Amino acid sequence: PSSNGPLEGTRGKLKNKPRDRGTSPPQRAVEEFDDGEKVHLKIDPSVPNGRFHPRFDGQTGTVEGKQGDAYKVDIVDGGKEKTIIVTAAHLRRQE
Amino acid sequence: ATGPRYKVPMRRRREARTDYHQRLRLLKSGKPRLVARKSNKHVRAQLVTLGPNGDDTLASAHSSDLAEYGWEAPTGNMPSAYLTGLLAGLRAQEAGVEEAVLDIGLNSPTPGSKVFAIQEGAIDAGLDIPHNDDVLADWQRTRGAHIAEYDEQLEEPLYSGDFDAADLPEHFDELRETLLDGDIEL
Amino acid sequence: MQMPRRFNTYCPHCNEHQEHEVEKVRSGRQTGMKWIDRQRERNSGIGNDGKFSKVPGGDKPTKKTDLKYRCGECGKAHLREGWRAGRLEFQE
Amino acid sequence: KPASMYRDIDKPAYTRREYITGIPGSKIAQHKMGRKQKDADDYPVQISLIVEETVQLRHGSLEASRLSANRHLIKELGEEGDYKMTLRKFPHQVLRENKDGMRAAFGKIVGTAARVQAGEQLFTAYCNVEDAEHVKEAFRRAYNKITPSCRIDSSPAGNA
Amino acid sequence: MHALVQLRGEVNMHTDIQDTLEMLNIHHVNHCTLVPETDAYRGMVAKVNDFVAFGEPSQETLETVLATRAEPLEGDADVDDEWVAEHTDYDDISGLAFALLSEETTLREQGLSPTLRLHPPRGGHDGVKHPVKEGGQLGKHDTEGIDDLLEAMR
RNA sequence: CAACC
RNA sequence: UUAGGCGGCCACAGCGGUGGGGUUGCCUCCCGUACCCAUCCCGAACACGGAAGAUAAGCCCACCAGCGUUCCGGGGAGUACUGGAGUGCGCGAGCCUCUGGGAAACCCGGUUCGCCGCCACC
RNA sequence: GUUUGACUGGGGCGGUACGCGCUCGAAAAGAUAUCGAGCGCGCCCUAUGGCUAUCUCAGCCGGGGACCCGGCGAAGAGUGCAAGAGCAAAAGAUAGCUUGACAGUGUUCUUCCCAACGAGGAACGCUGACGCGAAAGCGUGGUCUAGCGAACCAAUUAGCCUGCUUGAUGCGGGCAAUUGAUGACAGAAAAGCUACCCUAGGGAUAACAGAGUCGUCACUCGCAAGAGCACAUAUCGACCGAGUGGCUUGCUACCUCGAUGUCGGUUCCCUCCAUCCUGCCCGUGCAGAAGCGGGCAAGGGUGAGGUUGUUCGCCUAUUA
RNA sequence: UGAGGCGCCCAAAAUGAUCGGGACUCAAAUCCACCACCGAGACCUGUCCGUACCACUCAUACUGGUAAUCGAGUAGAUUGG
RNA sequence: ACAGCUGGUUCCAAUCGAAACAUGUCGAAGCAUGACCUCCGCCGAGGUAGUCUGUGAGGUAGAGCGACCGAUUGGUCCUGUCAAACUCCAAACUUACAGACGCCGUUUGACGCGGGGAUUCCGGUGCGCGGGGUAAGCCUGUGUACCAGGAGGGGAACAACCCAGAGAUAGGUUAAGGUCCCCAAGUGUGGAUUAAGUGUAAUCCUCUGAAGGUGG
Ligand SMILES: [Cl-]
Ligand SMILES: [Cl-]
Ligand SMILES: [Cl-]
Ligand SMILES: [Cl-]
Ligand SMILES: [Cl-]
Ligand SMILES: [Cl-]
Ligand SMILES: [K+]
Ligand SMILES: [K+]
Ligand SMILES: [Mg+2]
Ligand SMILES: [Mg+2]
Ligand SMILES: [Mg+2]
Ligand SMILES: [Mg+2]
Ligand SMILES: [Mg+2]
Ligand SMILES: [Mg+2]
Ligand SMILES: [Mg+2]
Ligand SMILES: [Mg+2]
Ligand SMILES: [Mg+2]
Ligand SMILES: [Mg+2]
Ligand SMILES: [Mg+2]
Ligand SMILES: [Mg+2]
Ligand SMILES: [Mg+2]
Ligand SMILES: [Mg+2]
Ligand SMILES: [Mg+2]
Ligand SMILES: [Mg+2]
Ligand SMILES: [Mg+2]
Ligand SMILES: [Mg+2]
Ligand SMILES: [Mg+2]
Ligand SMILES: [Mg+2]
Ligand SMILES: [Mg+2]
Ligand SMILES: [Mg+2]
Ligand SMILES: [Mg+2]
Ligand SMILES: [Mg+2]
Ligand code: NA
Ligand code: NA
Ligand code: NA
Ligand code: NA
Ligand code: NA
Ligand code: NA
Ligand code: NA
Ligand code: NA
Ligand code: NA
Ligand code: NA
Ligand code: NA
Ligand code: NA
Ligand code: NA
Ligand code: NA
Ligand code: NA
Ligand code: NA
Ligand code: NA
Ligand code: NA
Ligand code: NA
Ligand code: NA
Ligand code: NA
Ligand SMILES: [Sr+2]
Ligand SMILES: [Sr+2]
Ligand SMILES: [Sr+2]
Ligand SMILES: [Sr+2]
Ligand SMILES: [Sr+2]
Ligand SMILES: [Sr+2]
Ligand SMILES: [Sr+2]
Ligand SMILES: [Sr+2]
Ligand SMILES: [Sr+2]
Ligand SMILES: [Sr+2]
Ligand SMILES: [Sr+2]
Ligand SMILES: [Sr+2]
Ligand SMILES: [Sr+2]
Ligand SMILES: [Sr+2]
Ligand SMILES: [Sr+2]
Ligand SMILES: [Sr+2]
Ligand SMILES: [Sr+2]
Ligand SMILES: [Sr+2]
Ligand SMILES: [Sr+2]
Ligand SMILES: [Sr+2]
Ligand SMILES: [Sr+2]
Ligand SMILES: [Sr+2]
Ligand SMILES: [Sr+2]
Ligand SMILES: [Sr+2]
Ligand SMILES: [Sr+2]
Ligand SMILES: [Sr+2]
Repeated sequence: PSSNGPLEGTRGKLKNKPRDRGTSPPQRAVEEFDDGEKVHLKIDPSVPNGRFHPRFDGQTGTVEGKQGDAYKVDIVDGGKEKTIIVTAAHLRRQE
Repeated sequence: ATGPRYKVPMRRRREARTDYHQRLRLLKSGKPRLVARKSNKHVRAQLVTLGPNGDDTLASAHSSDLAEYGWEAPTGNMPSAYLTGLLAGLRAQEAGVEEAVLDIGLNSPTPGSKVFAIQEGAIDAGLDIPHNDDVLADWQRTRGAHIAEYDEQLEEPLYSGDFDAADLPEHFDELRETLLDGDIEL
Repeated sequence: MQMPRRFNTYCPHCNEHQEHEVEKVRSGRQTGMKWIDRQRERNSGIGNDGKFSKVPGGDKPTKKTDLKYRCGECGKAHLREGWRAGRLEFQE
Repeated sequence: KPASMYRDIDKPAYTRREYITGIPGSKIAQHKMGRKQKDADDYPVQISLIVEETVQLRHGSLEASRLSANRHLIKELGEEGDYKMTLRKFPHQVLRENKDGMRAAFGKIVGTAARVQAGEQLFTAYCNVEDAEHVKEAFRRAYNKITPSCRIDSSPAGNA
Repeated sequence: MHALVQLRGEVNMHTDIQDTLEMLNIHHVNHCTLVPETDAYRGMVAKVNDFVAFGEPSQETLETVLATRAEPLEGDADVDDEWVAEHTDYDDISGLAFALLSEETTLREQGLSPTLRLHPPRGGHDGVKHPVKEGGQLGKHDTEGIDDLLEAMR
């Protein structure tokens, strides 16, 4: 890459398909998840805050608690364990 | 409508019925919502909770079923609104609901209005709802005094159908008196 | 940029919000009696004097704000992080 | 410059004019020849020159092959003969040349070419049964001025 | 039930392809194994298609190979009808062959090594640079084709 | 053209 | 749901169009500014108070496909492209065979003029 | 007495790909290079920050390129600055109010994929004190990704700890943190010449030559516009297209730096043919003589002189 | 008049020509099929060795057992002689 | 004297077996910290190199643009073309998590954890995908297998092309490749084409042969 900021090369993954453009439905931004639950991580282009590092888009982690209204989700980046702080708006239950 | 790339607003947005930005902020409380609404002739109060396939109304009261307890007056005024809230509130307490946040939909936060009267009603019913006293109409107006004095400037009865000539806020009292009572069939 | 001479903000001393007056930190005069001053005299002799032969460094294109925030009631000041500002003029 | 330098599709598509400046003008004078006021449907015969290999054809080559082809048609049918020929491809691919050894080698812009897949029609003519052999001859001269071997394919024409 | 025989060595073959063979219990050239026809196993053979020969053998062929190359989980003990009867849920090789082909059991389940260590093909095979349809020995074979191979390697 | 420009 | 409120999905719901529906019921349009409240000027709106009138808007009900959208059949197409393999072909750029996957445009015929959840209600 | 850096299709010169951000390169998870393509940042802003209320923008049309009215108009506007991305009862506009651009202390991620590493950054908490709002709630600066700096030292902020037997005063030492810069940007205080040179090594790296390449150069072929008084092809021959050679030049850095002596000439030997003469032919815009062009053909020949170190070339008299 | 196969022209280089050479023409060439063979340290098989593990054992001493799923190796780590 | 530079450093065997890369560095002929190799100790039941299925991530190939965007023809709706920094579409495929099967681990203790010792930070080649360059046995990426550090068989010779991964010794059968002689095996069978010694040349710096032409 020519630069190394957090959004380097995120044109596609952080862009909305035209029809999904615009403020997102509040339901998923308020969804509640329980510890142990499997949740897919996917940033919602329309939602500014509560995001995780774009590099983690597509991970399926495990909720292990929360910090304020955000969730602490455990993942394994390659071989290393990491805890991700992320709000419901960027999460989806697995299955 | 124009083409593949065209963006159509969410249905409740087209219909101009749901303010999604206010809704989200409302839902962030984690508490149920005291949905206060109005019609030209009626006033409705619902205690709504979030659900998997949509909202869930746990309790509610309409100004119409107010007569069901001895109401012969119109159903689109302050006294009606307050009592309707209280009724809904009481029923809310029945179903186990103890707290709520006022959702006034697309209505304006005008001081002394009816959605605020509905709130004062629901609060007296025993429901804990974040509010602000100096935004609620003064007691007398809730009773319906403002309308009695309006009938003072008579010459021609304010109410077409005969409910009375000089109207009665004292009736408001009898009804609230009846609602705060235990017996009452909710 | 412009900066209000006085404004309401948190006073970590009163532990409550109060009016403060903002002032640029004026350099205090040295005494020439600090340990470094004596080391300079003790270690400078014939020839090069190591660190005491080095001269003043350069300058950053822009400096960060350097202000004092004085509480309008208890009279005590506190410091804050500064932010790069080409110029800082006060209003009133 | 030899065509061996650019005839192959061995580089990314380089056509974005918003990021490329100093692009030389095309040498192609016309893409529609003959009586262009008339429709191709008004003719009983349609013959195309098909490219047999995938290649890049520099605008200098298109002009020469088109020229030597239309020129023949004009000589054999007249400056206003009853026919119409079309060059359907345009030189969208920008070409470079590195003209300092291999250091900072990205070349300066020197021309344009059209990419043609094998089997595609480069030229297509429409004529009457009479001037059918005249167009087949105009094409024989045209494929002699472009890299690949070509097929002179006759579409509508059962007058054999 | 398909019979799998590795015909191309490990040198230069993709590691994921090589690990697949090993999971199918084949660790040497000419080694053969029997695999049930499941969606899971199907992907595995499809992935190793270019380095093996496979197909469904006939009852008679399986019986010939089992008699000649079947081995105990441990030991040199011969595997004959008597061994089969005294150690498996069958009375003789045939009973075993049938149960295998009908996928009701596995060599391991009956105390036998999952692998049949065949002999090089008598008279040579059709070549390991082309598939069957092109005259080679690689890929899915005919029951008659697989039988010709398995018998030449008895 | 045989180093440096 | 003989017309209501809060929604979930967020065009299969859009755009456009036709037909039908309401004496003390519902939603409205509607009537009206003493009050609470309101217009940088307007009771237009917001807000309050109310029933003389109306089903013409809205709304709800039934429906039409011309445009847009969703899915499906048949054709394009097992084509384009492609993971694995090859002492197969080609001067070469490149192509082919076997194995496992597999579009897009477009055309023709259907589908689609919302589905679902909670509450309330002749 | 020393320093005078690093990168680099050898070095110098030129440049900075030496710290940051965006698109593409990048091959649909992540990561990914070149002196790769396009281009930015070292700020600016007391509002251009924050909240609330009211509200909807470009552009086009119709009625009285400023203003007023209506219609269409999901976004092409606006949002400080690159690029890409986000945003419409708003994240934009207007109005009003306000100072959360706040103090303390963490969690996590990033910096640095995987996988250790500082400053810096972000998201998300708890505590304190506040702003606005009916309230939910929003505010840890500007919608998101650039706008940044170690130790030592100084100045500064509030309280406290401490200085050699002891008390007082002076003046010091310290805990926490803010500001001052190192852009060679994970931080030395720093100019050149050497042909008088020296050492260590390198074919890890240039010059001659070799080798690869063949853009360049040489030669050939295809097509044949054109002219040749008429006539493409006696002859000359543009454009474009396809090749062969390895004589020039360029490129690469494969071989050799414990050395393969460097231009020109000379002398002596072998060879190639794309043939200058000689032999034999074909055509002619072939009367002859002689030209011009072409074919086979490498047996033999291809010489002497003037300037110049010259190669080449220019010049002279001879010559088949 | 269309298409396919093989070949021909296009086709010039330096000490001595070349498909490795000889040499080959209903082939010892090319294409389509087929038959039988040759040919590794691979694979199968006998015996032995090392190493790992197992049983027995104080033993890492003997004896017995298992290895389809053990046996190549530069820098380097480890251990017995 | 010092050197980060060249040279050298002496007995046998057994187990395992790299890195030629990332971050920082007055650093690029060096180091440190990681990655990776190895040894020891702790832990005690799972693990996941393969495949299938389910729940997700993705915009490359292709395609297309009366779907944006910007290029790009002509005529009096039609008609002619495109995109590394375009997208109404959209693969193969790569990838997170889980279940199933497979394989493996519970005396061979896997997975994980702590500690000792390194070496290494000039790489190269093939194939696929690339970016630069007319090109190169070119430069610079990426994934993978190989050489390096890999024998033996074949390929005339020939680091990385084919077979093949190998304890000793012995018998046997094949692999690649080959069967006229040199040289082990056919002057094999059915059939057809070629007259040029075309050809007897998988791959390749290495094996050329093109546009164009041909009543062979
Ligand atoms: Cl994160
Ligand atoms: Cl309402
Ligand atoms: Cl300042
Ligand atoms: Cl020993
Ligand atoms: Cl091995
Ligand atoms: Cl010969
Ligand atoms: K020199
Ligand atoms: K040298
Ligand atoms: Mg992309
Ligand atoms: Mg065994
Ligand atoms: Mg063979
Ligand atoms: Mg009507
Ligand atoms: Mg070839
Ligand atoms: Mg010194
Ligand atoms: Mg240097
Ligand atoms: Mg990627
Ligand atoms: Mg210093
Ligand atoms: Mg200071
Ligand atoms: Mg640095
Ligand atoms: Mg850095
Ligand atoms: Mg020296
Ligand atoms: Mg070299
Ligand atoms: Mg010598
Ligand atoms: Mg000649
Ligand atoms: Mg001679
Ligand atoms: Mg044999
Ligand atoms: Mg040893
Ligand atoms: Mg030993
Ligand atoms: Mg494409
Ligand atoms: Mg080595
Ligand atoms: Mg012999
Ligand atoms: Mg030959
Ligand atoms: Na959205
Ligand atoms: Na001293
Ligand atoms: Na340069
Ligand atoms: Na109506
Ligand atoms: Na320096
Ligand atoms: Na940090
Ligand atoms: Na050269
Ligand atoms: Na050449
Ligand atoms: Na000389
Ligand atoms: Na001669
Ligand atoms: Na001379
Ligand atoms: Na070793
Ligand atoms: Na030194
Ligand atoms: Na390296
Ligand atoms: Na380095
Ligand atoms: Na060094
Ligand atoms: Na398992
Ligand atoms: Na492709
Ligand atoms: Na290896
Ligand atoms: Na050999
Ligand atoms: Na020959
Ligand atoms: Sr001193
Ligand atoms: Sr001094
Ligand atoms: Sr400066
Ligand atoms: Sr290229
Ligand atoms: Sr051609
Ligand atoms: Sr009115
Ligand atoms: Sr060629
Ligand atoms: Sr299929
Ligand atoms: Sr000096
Ligand atoms: Sr140079
Ligand atoms: Sr923000
Ligand atoms: Sr100077
Ligand atoms: Sr001199
Ligand atoms: Sr030497
Ligand atoms: Sr000759
Ligand atoms: Sr002559
Ligand atoms: Sr000269
Ligand atoms: Sr060994
Ligand atoms: Sr070994
Ligand atoms: Sr090993
Ligand atoms: Sr990829
Ligand atoms: Sr024969
Ligand atoms: Sr024959
Ligand atoms: Sr060579
Ligand atoms: Sr070749
Ligand atoms: Sr040809």
